[PDB]
Amino acid sequence: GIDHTSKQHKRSGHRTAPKSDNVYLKLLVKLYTFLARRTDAPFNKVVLKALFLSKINRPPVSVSRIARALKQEGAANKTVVVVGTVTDDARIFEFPKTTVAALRFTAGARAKIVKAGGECITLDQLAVRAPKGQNTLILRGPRNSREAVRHFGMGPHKGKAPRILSTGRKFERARGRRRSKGFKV
Amino acid sequence: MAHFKEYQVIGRRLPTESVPEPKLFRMRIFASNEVIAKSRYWYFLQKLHKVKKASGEIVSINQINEAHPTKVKNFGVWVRYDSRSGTHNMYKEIRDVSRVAAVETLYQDMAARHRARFRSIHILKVAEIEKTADVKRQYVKQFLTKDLKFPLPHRVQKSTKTFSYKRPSTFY
Amino acid sequence: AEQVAAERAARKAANKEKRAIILERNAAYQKEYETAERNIIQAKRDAKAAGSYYVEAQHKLVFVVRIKGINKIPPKPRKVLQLLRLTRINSGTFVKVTKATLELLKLIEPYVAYGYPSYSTIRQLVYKRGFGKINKQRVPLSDNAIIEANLGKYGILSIDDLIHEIITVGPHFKQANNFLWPFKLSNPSGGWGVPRKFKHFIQGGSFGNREEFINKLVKSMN
Amino acid sequence: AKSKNHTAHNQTRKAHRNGIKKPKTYKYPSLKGVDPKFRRNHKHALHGTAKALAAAKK
Amino acid sequence: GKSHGYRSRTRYMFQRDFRKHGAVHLSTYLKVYKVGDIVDIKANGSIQKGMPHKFYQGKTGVVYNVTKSSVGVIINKMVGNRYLEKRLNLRVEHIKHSKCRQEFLERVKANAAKRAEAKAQGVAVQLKRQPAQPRESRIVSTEGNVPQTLAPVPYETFI
Amino acid sequence: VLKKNPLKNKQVLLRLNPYAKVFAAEKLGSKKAEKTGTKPAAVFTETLKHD
Amino acid sequence: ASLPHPKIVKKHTKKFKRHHSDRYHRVAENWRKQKGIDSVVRRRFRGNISQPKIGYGSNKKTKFLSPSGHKTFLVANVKDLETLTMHTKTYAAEIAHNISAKNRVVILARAKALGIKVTNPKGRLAL
RNA sequence: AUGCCCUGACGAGUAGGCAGGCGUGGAGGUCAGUGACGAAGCCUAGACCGUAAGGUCGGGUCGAACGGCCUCUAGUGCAGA
RNA sequence: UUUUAGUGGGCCAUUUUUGGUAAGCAGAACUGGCGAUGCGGGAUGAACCGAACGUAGAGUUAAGGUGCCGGAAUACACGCU
Ligand SMILES: [Mg+2]
Ligand SMILES: [Mg+2]
Ligand SMILES: [Mg+2]
Ligand SMILES: [Mg+2]
Ligand SMILES: [Mg+2]
Ligand SMILES: [Mg+2]
Ligand SMILES: [Mg+2]
Ligand SMILES: [Mg+2]
Ligand SMILES: [Mg+2]
Ligand SMILES: [Mg+2]
Ligand SMILES: [Mg+2]
Ligand SMILES: [Mg+2]
Ligand SMILES: [Mg+2]
Ligand SMILES: [Mg+2]
Ligand SMILES: [Mg+2]
Ligand SMILES: [Mg+2]
Ligand SMILES: [Mg+2]
Ligand SMILES: [Mg+2]
Ligand SMILES: [Mg+2]
Ligand SMILES: [Mg+2]
Ligand SMILES: [Mg+2]
Ligand SMILES: [Mg+2]
Ligand SMILES: [Mg+2]
Ligand SMILES: [Mg+2]
Ligand SMILES: [Mg+2]
Ligand SMILES: [Mg+2]
Ligand SMILES: [Mg+2]
Ligand SMILES: [Mg+2]
Repeated sequence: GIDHTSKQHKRSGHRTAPKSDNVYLKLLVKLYTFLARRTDAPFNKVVLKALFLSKINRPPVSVSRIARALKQEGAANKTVVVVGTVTDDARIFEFPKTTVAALRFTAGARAKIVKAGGECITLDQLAVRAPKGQNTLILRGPRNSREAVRHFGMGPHKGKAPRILSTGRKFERARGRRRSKGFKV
Repeated sequence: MAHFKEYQVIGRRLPTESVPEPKLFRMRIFASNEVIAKSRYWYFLQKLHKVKKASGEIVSINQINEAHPTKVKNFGVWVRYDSRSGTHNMYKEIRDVSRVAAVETLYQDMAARHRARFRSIHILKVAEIEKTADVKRQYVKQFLTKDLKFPLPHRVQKSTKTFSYKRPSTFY
Repeated sequence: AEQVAAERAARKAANKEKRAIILERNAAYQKEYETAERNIIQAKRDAKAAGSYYVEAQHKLVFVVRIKGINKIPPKPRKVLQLLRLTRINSGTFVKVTKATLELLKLIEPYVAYGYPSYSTIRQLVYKRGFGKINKQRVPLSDNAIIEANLGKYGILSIDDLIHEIITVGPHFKQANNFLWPFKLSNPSGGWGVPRKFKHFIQGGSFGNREEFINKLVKSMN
Repeated sequence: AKSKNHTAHNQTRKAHRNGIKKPKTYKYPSLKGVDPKFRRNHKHALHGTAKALAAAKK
Repeated sequence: GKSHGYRSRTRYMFQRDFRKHGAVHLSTYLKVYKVGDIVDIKANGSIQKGMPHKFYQGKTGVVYNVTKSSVGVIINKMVGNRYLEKRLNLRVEHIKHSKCRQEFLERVKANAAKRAEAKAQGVAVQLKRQPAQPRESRIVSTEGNVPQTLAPVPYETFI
Repeated sequence: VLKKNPLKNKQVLLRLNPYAKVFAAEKLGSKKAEKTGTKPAAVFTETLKHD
Repeated sequence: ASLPHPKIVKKHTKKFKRHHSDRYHRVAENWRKQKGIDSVVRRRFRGNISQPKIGYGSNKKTKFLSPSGHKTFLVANVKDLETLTMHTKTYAAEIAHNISAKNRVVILARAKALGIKVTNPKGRLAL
C-alpha cells in the first residue's frame, strides 16, 4: 500500500483534440500538431491549443478589435491571428490595410477587410507564410461579456443578474431588493 | 541481551559560557549494546542531577571486559527493584566467572523468582566477595566446601531418532 | 558526406576525458575517506594518551527506513512522512541532521527505523537501488551520463560523486538527495530480530534510533 | 425519536479533502473600508500623479 | 437555554492582569500605527469601546485603515474549509505592535549591511539562517576533572 | 531494458566508476594500517577499571 | 502456417459463470456482476467465485489468435475469401454457419488454390 | 497518425458520477450479403475468440426467411416487486 | 470557473470527559476506523493486531506462531509451580 498524496489516474483537464468532428478542423489540428512538435516557436503551441477550444471559448473578434490592435505602437504591419470568427463592426468608419488570419470571416467582415486592400487568410496559409509565427499578433475576443456569465455567482451582496424569465415590475424587485419591502439583498 | 556487556559511560552536562569544563559523571552500565547503555546512562543521571540528553553530552562509552574471565568469583549483587506493590532493596549472591555473566543470572533470577522485568530493576552494585566467610547466602556457600564433588543421577540422553530399540538407561 | 565518423571520433574522445575526470575524482574521494577515518582513529588514540576524551563530531546524516504500513496513522506523523517521502513500508531516504529535522524524526519515531549510515551502505544502496527523478519519471541510474545531465550544474558527474555528496553533506546535498527517488527496499533477509517490531529499539523492538545498527538492517534489506 | 444531537466528528476530514485556502491577496486592495476622507484625497493624489506622468512622457 | 452572547466565556480573558488594574499608561496612546504594520490584538478590559470579539484575542493582523483613535486590522478567520478576510475596527489601546516584525526589519537592514561588504570582496556571504547544526569534535580534558560518579541509590522512604 | 546490478556484473561495475579497476588492483579494501605505538594515560585505564 | 508468435497465455481459461447459476434454473450462467450490498461474491470473500476484471486480459501480442496462430475471419463467399490472399499467415477463414453445402465446396476449392487455412472445412460434408 | 512506438507511476470500494463497449425491435444506406443444395428458431458436460457483456463454428431438429458494417430510432436487457 | 449526483438515521476503539452505583447506557471533544473492506492473525466476531486488494511467478516479512490436529525447534538456557 501507498500513502498517496494525490488523486491517482487524474486526467489533465485540458482538451487534447477538438470535440468537433469537423473534417477540415482536424486537418488544421494535424497541421499545427506537426508545427508545435517540430518548430519550437511558442506561437504554434498556443494556436494548436486554441484550435481545440469550444465555441464559447472562441468568442468572435470584431474588426473594430482588429483595428484597435493595429493602433498599437509598431504593430501596424503585424499579422492579426484569430483562432475563431471575425465579425463586422459598422461602429468604425475607417479600417486599415492589413493581413488577418482567421478560421472564419463573416460576409461583412470579409467585405470590410478586402475593401481596404487587406487579405483574409486561412490558418494553413498563415503556417505557410509564417511557420514560426513571425510578426504575428493573436487577438482574443471577450469571454466574460457573454449573457451566461452574468448569472454566475449569483448570491447575497454579489450583484450578479438573477436567472429569470420575466423582466420588469412584479419580477424580483421586492422583498430582498429594497429596504422598504423587507430587507436589501 | 544475548550476553550483557559492561560499559563505562562518561557524560558531561554541556559546557556553558559561565561553566566551561563541567564535571564529567561516570557510570558502569550493564546493557546489550551501546544504544541501550547510553539510554541507561541518561535515565540514571536524570535521577541524580539536573541534566538530560537534550542538555547533555556523552563524552566516552567504553566496554569494560572482565579482567580474569576464567576465574570463579563469588559476587555480591545489590539490587533495588519495583514489585507490584512497592519498591524493595535486595542483596543476592551469584557465583560466576564474569560480572556480565552474573548479571545475566540476576536478571534471570529476579524474573523467575520475583516476576521483575528489566525495566523494574536497578543494579545498585556488583562486587566480588574477596574472602570466603564473608559469603552470606547459603545457596552459594554450598559450593565452597573442601573437595566438593557430586554425582548427576538420572541422565536423560536426547535422541535424534523417533524410535528406540533398547529401553534405555539413565546411569551416569 | 553526412559526416558521422568525425563525430563518432569526437564523441569517443569526449567520453575518454570524462571518464578520466571521474577516475581522478574517485581517487580523490577514496583518499579523503581513508584519511578522515584515520584521523578520527588517531584522535581517539591521542586523547587517550593525553588523558582526555575525544568526543566525535555528531552525526550529520541519518538514513530513515519506514517500517510501518499505511493504515491508522495519526494526521501529524502522516504529513511528516510524506514530507520525508516515506510513502510506503520499507521506503528509505537519507536525511540531513539539523534541529529542523531532529524534530521531524521525533514525530515519526514509532513508524521508522533510522540511524547513521556508513560509506558501505551508502555505496550499496545507490549502486543497487539508486534511481533518479527525471521529468519525475523514476530513471534507474545505470550510467553516469544521466547523473551529469541532471546534477552536472552542481558538479556531480558520476555515481561516486553522488555518494560523496550524500556521505559528506555537501552544499548541494539537498539537490542530490531529492534527485534520488526514495529507496524501495525489500523486507530484511534474516528477519528483523525482535519478535515485535513496533516497540522502540532500546526496549527491544525496531523503531527509532539504532544509531549505527542501521547498517546491519539496511544491508539485510538490500 | 431520540436522535444524536450534534457532533464535529468527521468535520475536519471534509475540511481538508479540498485543501483549505488562504484568501489569495492582491496588490492594490479595495478602498472599501478606508477612512472616506483619505480615499477622497487619494482620488486627487493619484489623478495629479498621472497628469504629471502623462504630460512628462507624451 | 444555551447562552452565546458577545462576551460569553470571557471571564479570565478580558481580566486585568494582577496589580496592573487602573488607567492605561500613556505609551499605548503614543504608539504610531501605519498601514501595513503588523499588530497583536489583546483586548484591554478597562476600555469597553472598540473592543474586539473573543475570537480575535491573541490573533495577529495587518493594519489597513487608520481613524481618530482606532486602527483597522485585517485578520484571517478559518470559516469551514477556507479563510475569510475579517476587517476589525479596534481602538489602539487593544493593540500593540508585533515584536517579531521589529526583529525581522532589523535583519533586513542587517542583510543589506552584510551584503555591502560582500560587494567590497568575497561574494555569496552566506546570509541565510541555518538551524542548530550538530556539534563538532571536542577533546574533553580531565585535569582537575577526573570522571567520577557512583551507582544508583537504594530505596529509602525518608518520611 | 533491464537493470543490471553493480556489485554483481563486473562489466557494469566498470561502466560506472572506472576507479573500480584500480581499487581491485592495489587491493585497497584490505589495505594495511601503520603500526603506531600509542599507549593510553594512567588516568584512563584507572578510570576504566574503577569500581 | 502462421507467423511466429510468443506462447499464448490465457490467464483464466475457466468460464466466468454467474453466481448462483448452478443453484437456480432461472439464473443463467451469463456473467452478471453481483450488486448486492451483502454479497460475499461482490465483497470478495475467500472461497467464492472469481470476477472478471481487466487484470485477466490477454497479452496483446497473442490476443484474438486461435491456437493455430491465426485470427479468425468469417467468410461468406469467394469474394470475402479473397480479401485474405495476402494475409495467409495471419488470418484463417471460417465459413459462415448458413452457407450452402454446394457453396462450401466452391469456397474450399479457392482457399486451397490460394493457400488459406479454413478452420471448419467439414461442415455439410456428406461422409 | 482518437495510428505506431518509447518512458514512468498507479490499480480497494457502498451510495453516486462519468467513460468505453455488448445485446434486442424497427428505419436510411451498403455487402450486386446468406438462403428450400435448407433462413430463423430450438437442443448439444463438441470446438474457438473476448477480462466480460457476448460473439463464432460443428453436430442434431427444422422448414421461409435472415445477417455483417456506417448511421437513425425506441414500448430495448429481469432473480426478486 | 461552471454544473451536477448521493448524503443530511450512524456506530466502534484509544485518550480526556458530563450525567449515572453501573451498563453491549444517555451525551460531548480530538484522532483513527467500520459503515463502504476484502486479505494474514485474534478458534469463532463490522470495529482489535498486521496490512488495505489488477492477473501471475519467485524471494522476504508482519501480527501471530512452531507437541499433534497444523506449516514451523518434543530448540537452547536460568529458575518457579
Ligand atoms: Mg529463510
Ligand atoms: Mg442527525
Ligand atoms: Mg454565557
Ligand atoms: Mg476463456
Ligand atoms: Mg466467462
Ligand atoms: Mg445471466
Ligand atoms: Mg454491509
Ligand atoms: Mg477501482
Ligand atoms: Mg468494454
Ligand atoms: Mg437492429
Ligand atoms: Mg443468394
Ligand atoms: Mg438451420
Ligand atoms: Mg444443457
Ligand atoms: Mg412452411
Ligand atoms: Mg419495457
Ligand atoms: Mg438481474
Ligand atoms: Mg421471470
Ligand atoms: Mg435485482
Ligand atoms: Mg434534513
Ligand atoms: Mg435517513
Ligand atoms: Mg459523571
Ligand atoms: Mg461491507
Ligand atoms: Mg494478531
Ligand atoms: Mg478477519
Ligand atoms: Mg478468543
Ligand atoms: Mg490459538
Ligand atoms: Mg507469470
Ligand atoms: Mg508439522
